[PDB]
Amino acid sequence: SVKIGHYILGDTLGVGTFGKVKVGKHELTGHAVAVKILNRQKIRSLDVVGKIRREIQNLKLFRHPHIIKLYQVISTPSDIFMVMEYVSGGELFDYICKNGRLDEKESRRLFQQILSGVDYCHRHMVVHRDLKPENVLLDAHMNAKIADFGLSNMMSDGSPNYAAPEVISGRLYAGPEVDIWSSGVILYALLCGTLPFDDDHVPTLFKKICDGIFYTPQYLNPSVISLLKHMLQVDPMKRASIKDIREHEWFKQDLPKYLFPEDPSYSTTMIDDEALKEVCEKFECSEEEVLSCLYNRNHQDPLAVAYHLIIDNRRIMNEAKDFYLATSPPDS
Amino acid sequence: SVKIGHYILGDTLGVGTFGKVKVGKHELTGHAVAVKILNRQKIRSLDVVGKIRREIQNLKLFRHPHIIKLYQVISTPSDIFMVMEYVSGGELFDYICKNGRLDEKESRRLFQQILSGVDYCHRHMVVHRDLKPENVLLDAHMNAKIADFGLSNMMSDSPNYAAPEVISGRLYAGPEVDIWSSGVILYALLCGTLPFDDDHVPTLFKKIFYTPQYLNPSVISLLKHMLQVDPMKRASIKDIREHEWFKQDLPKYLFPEDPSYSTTMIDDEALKEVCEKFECSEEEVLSCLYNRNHQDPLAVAYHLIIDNRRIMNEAKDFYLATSPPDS
Amino acid sequence: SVKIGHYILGDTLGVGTFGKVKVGKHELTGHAVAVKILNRQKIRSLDVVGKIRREIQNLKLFRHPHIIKLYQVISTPSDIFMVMEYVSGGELFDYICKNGRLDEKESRRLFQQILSGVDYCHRHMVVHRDLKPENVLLDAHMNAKIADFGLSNMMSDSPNYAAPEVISGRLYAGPEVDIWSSGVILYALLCGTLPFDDDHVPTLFKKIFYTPQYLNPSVISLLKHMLQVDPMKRASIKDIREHEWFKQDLPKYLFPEDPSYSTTMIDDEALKEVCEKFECSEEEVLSCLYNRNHQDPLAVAYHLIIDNRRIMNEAKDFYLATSPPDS
Amino acid sequence: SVKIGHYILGDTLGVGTFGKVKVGKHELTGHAVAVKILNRQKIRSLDVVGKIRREIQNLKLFRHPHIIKLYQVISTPSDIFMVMEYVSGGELFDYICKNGRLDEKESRRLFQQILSGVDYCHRHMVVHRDLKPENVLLDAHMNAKIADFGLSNMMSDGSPNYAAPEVISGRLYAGPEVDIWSSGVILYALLCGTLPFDDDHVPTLFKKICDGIFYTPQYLNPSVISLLKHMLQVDPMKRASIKDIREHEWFKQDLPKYLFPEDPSYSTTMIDDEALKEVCEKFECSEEEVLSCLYNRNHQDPLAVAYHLIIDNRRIMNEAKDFYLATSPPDS
Repeated sequence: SVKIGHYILGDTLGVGTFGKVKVGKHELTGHAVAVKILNRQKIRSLDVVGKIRREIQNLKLFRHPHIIKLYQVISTPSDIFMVMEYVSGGELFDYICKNGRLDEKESRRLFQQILSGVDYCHRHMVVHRDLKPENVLLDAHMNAKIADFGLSNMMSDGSPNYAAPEVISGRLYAGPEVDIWSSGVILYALLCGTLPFDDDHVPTLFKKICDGIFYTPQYLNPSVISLLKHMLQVDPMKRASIKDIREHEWFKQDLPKYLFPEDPSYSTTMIDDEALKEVCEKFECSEEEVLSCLYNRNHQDPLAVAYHLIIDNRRIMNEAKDFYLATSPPDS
Repeated sequence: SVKIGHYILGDTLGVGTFGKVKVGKHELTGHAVAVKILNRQKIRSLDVVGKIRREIQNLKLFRHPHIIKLYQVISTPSDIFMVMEYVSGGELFDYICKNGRLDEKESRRLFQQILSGVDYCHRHMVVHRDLKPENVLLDAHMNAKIADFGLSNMMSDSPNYAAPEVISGRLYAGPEVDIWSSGVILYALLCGTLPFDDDHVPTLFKKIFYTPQYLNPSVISLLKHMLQVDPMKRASIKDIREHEWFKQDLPKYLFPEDPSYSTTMIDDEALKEVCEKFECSEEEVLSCLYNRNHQDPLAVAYHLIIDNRRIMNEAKDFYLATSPPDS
Repeated sequence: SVKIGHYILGDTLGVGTFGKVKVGKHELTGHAVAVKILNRQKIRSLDVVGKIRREIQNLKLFRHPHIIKLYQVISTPSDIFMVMEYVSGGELFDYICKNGRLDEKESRRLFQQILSGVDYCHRHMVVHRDLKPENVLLDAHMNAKIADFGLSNMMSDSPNYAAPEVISGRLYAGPEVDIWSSGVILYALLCGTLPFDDDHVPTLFKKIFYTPQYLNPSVISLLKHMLQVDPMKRASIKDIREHEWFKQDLPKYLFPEDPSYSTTMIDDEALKEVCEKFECSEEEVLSCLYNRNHQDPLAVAYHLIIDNRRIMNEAKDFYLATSPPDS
Repeated sequence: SVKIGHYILGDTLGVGTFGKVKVGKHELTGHAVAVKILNRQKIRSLDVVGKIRREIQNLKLFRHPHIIKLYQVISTPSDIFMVMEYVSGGELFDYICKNGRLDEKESRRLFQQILSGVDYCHRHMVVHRDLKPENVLLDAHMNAKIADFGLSNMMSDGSPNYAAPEVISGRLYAGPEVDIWSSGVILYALLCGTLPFDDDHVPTLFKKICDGIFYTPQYLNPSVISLLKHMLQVDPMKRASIKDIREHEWFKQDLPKYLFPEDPSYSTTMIDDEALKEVCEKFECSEEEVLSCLYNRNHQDPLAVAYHLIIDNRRIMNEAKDFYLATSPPDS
């Protein structure tokens, strides 16, 4: 046999530059997996700025239903083994080329799954990596699966289509913004079976992408079209954020609870009326302006810093003045 | 006329190598703050391996109630201002040496606060930093506050304990030593002296420990678990959290709630199945799952079994809002 | 009256998402510069995973002659100013499309400059970034300058080539693709067209390459080595450095001198001894030593033999001013 | 046998929390080594903030004569092996307790070796780590060896003495500064056989450390005493730097060439007289002020930035105007 750890290796599923991907099965539980074998020698001869060494030590063991799981990593003197979730689905966009567009309900279900993984990635990844639809798969059960968990898509080998406006240009971007735009063309591809901007050659293609105007099939209700317009904003400052999509009526319909974490937000019952009023007075602003910061966790805003100074230095203690610790702290 | 952002700077409260620390007050709200002024010139001339630069950019704005708050940082061409919570109380270990030991009621309260900040630090500090009891202050309101959130005990310008592993200079993770460190603090509150150090440096090493007349057997078991010489046997944060003496009058806001405990864990099938195929006990498998030990072949097997279930949503996917661990 | 540090800002030269780029001139010396203004507010509202923040703090002040220089960075409460070298020439690939291909003499010169900057980037850039030929400009003095030193092609607001490994979306180190990328640039200088792309996207993948009438067999061998489809067979920076066509009229200042080559390497004893105990050739062992491949069991064995020598200072310890590689 | 990779394990030299250190020998070349075996299970149960995982991935393979070499790291599913240089010397400060002080020549030789390693560490280490004299060993040939290369000293198990002023206090420091101070008490220990500040109990001990005044035995020539005073400056801004020590006459005597790298510095022949004069005129300064920046690589100084702007924008090109690329770039 070919055996590493608790896993017995099998047929070769594909070959990369740095090694092959063999099918495997846990010797005890019998579950099937996909094991990527990276050869230390091949890596050493290639990775001279330490990029790959780096990408590998940035991996985490991802448990999310819609991202390919990295169950664990096993090391040997000459090799490194990555035991992953086995997914035989092929690309999602390949399914769309074959089957055509899907119905609203299957589009929404899948879209909610994909967006669930993207959000999870934003939270837990050492370094950001752009969402690529080629890396979106669908397993035997018709479930979305993100192929790239921080090392390249090992699953698939062998485009003429999408790029975000900031990306087509030489412009600097954060990447959740472009993930939204990317997630926009995916959602569109699901409902329509086409890309929102597919023009024939390169000059006219990336031209309309900057225009932002896209065709709207008749069977698209104005609710999903409003969402699609917001996600596809050419101006990243005007573009929808994950929270925007999360609060959109079209998206929220039949949304499974387990998908997104229950993030504690700011509640009206926390509000300190005296402090709110003091700030609005000492500044020029209105309550909406200050409340907006508290609800959106805009804590570095001079209004929020002031409000917090008043809360923390109250002599009498309140039940709702303590939302501080449950939260993570932000960075500068 | 010394004003930065919304803050007017005052008397110099303390002077460091890279800049001084001035007291300030907010220009609109009257609140007092403590502003650390870091000089780009002094720093540039001194940290040549980039330690200080790194440490500064690893800072986050800590808003925990028992850790000194960093409200905001303001940048100028020649300086970097750190607007922090102003706490004018002295070191806690200083208060215990002058006025005597405290009572069970006040010791527990203070200890719970301190451990709350320590846990918070373990969670969100980028690089670990040993908890030093000298960095624990006590304000006018008698609330514990940890001074070092990742630069320095910024506030202020004496036998020394260190964990066994630290004294012998061996390799350690540091939450382990933080537990040990918090052990001598807890002891100090109840006693007013340190559990081992009566001495100068040589004999302090090898130095159980003395147990004053009224110490209920409940708190002695806790202190005993925290002060274990063997780190593999030493108490963990979760152990203290579940200890009876600790659970008494424990403020709600102190710790976050994500322990995965019964119904959300219970897989009767995988529980025993792993315990069968691997020859081990339930306790061992349970232990890996509660911790970030998912890389343990027991946890990996368990998860393989869980993720391949037919229909179970409650246990299988509902737990996946927390974070992944690393290899 | 827009002045930052010693610099007076001018007409807006370009506007980005996070701030604009204004031209400036030094207040004392008349020199012109290009100042990127980054807005803390825009950034804070957009990079929520900290990518931009990270990228900014990974910046170093690059003074290489063929890479856009970052002279200094100035910080204000609301903004971050980047004082850079002002280069008003257009993209190099733009110059080649309008006015025709260049001659061997000028192509070699430009190519040597470009590779010099690329090598510099490989050495001192914290995170690797693929060399994009669109980011290569050409100044009024006809000297190549790479625009992206680690933030963005900051200067300016068209078929696209990508290395085989990049197009298929597979894992890569990136100096490999930089060689490939520099290959199509070198080809562009001599030809005035791209080596494969005649097309739109599908056929560009699988797409040796055409060889115009007078191309001496010396430059065709180089281009052939750089444009290898298999990265394991592809030319490395050191290969190009040692190539005959490249070595011609090569400016002194371009590359640093630390190749360890003959007398400083020669260990006749370890050379063969490793080659004996391991069954392999001299070429293989030599290859690991020249590179940072010291982790190869051949190099480890060789070093074990070297460090345990009796008296040899010249080869043994004299080589240890460079840097260690990592595991 | 007990064999990992090309190495055959042997007698246990000591036991750590996370594993033992066994003697080993290369199966082919026969050279003896010390192999630290770190157990993945022990690490996982302890390292929960990821400190140790981190320290290990920060390791580099150090080739320096006076720092313990990490020849390579070998990985297995349950273990990690670190193959290091075998050094049987015991602590340097232990040798001093036994033998007493050394002569100037053996002190200088050893001091030059130690300082050579410290400088190397400053250059190549991901994260700074304070120099501890307990971690300074001397091999069978009387050669200084730094035990901690970025993971704890594995070599030795089982103090009442030194700490730098910034360290005794709660003060923030860079650490090459305190390394100098640390290296100061080591040099002193070598010549004297005692520590410069050894007072009896803790109150009086750290008190004199802040005073900086120390006893000076008669057999100490004023040249080494000047060096010792500079290294032991209580004010870190006044304290000697590696370059200061490097240029000191006492240190430079009989200094082996291989010890320190030949760093290119700034030479008089590079000087641009017109540019130097322009700067001094447009500013208030003198040539010394500007030259000092160029010689000390103080390039972020407004004088240096100005000087460089003039050099880089000269129309005619010079041979000596190009010192730029041979250098590494600095950080902000």
